[PDB]
Formats: sequence, C-alpha cells, structure tokens
Amino acid sequence: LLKVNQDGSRVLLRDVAKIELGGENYDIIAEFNGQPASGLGIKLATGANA
Amino acid sequence: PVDVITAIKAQNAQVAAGQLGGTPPVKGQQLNASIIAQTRLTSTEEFGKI
Repeated sequence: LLKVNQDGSRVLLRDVAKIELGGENYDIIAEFNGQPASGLGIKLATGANA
Repeated sequence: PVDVITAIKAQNAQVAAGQLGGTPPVKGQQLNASIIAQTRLTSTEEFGKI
C-alpha cells in the first residue's frame, strides 16, 4: 500500500509499477550454440595448483 | 553553521545519474550513452556561488 486516497480507493504497488521475478541485472546474456545458456567463468587464484 | 553544512553537502556532490538505453533496453533501441548529473565542486569560486 503506497498511499490511501480520499475516495476509498487503495493505491497498491501492483498498480503503480509492474512487478516480476527478474534479473538483478540485464547486462550479460549467454547463448550456447544459439540455445540460451547461463555460465560459470572460473579464474585461477594466485599460486594455487591448476 | 548547520545550514552551511547542509548547503554544501547539497549543492556539491556527484550523483547516481543512470543511463539512456539502460538494460534491458526496448526492442530495437539503438542509442546508448551515459547520464551526467550534479558534479562535485572545482573552484574556490563555485563555493562562493553557493
């Protein structure tokens, strides 16, 4: 509930904005042979054995 | 003094501007460039002009 109006109407968040389970960030998008994929990129620690 | 403090904090800062063509952009969007807003002070001058 964001603000209650005079006229009994409630102003919900649902109304004021669209709401979705979504990406924390939409910069990086990954595709494996065109098929959509998400990935893990491992960089080696300083000195440890590969 | 407290007002002087506030004033300075206020008129002198960098601020989280954002981005034109942010992520995710809309289908076909074709211009992508950064926003620059309030920039921190440079002169002895700009501080008088507060």
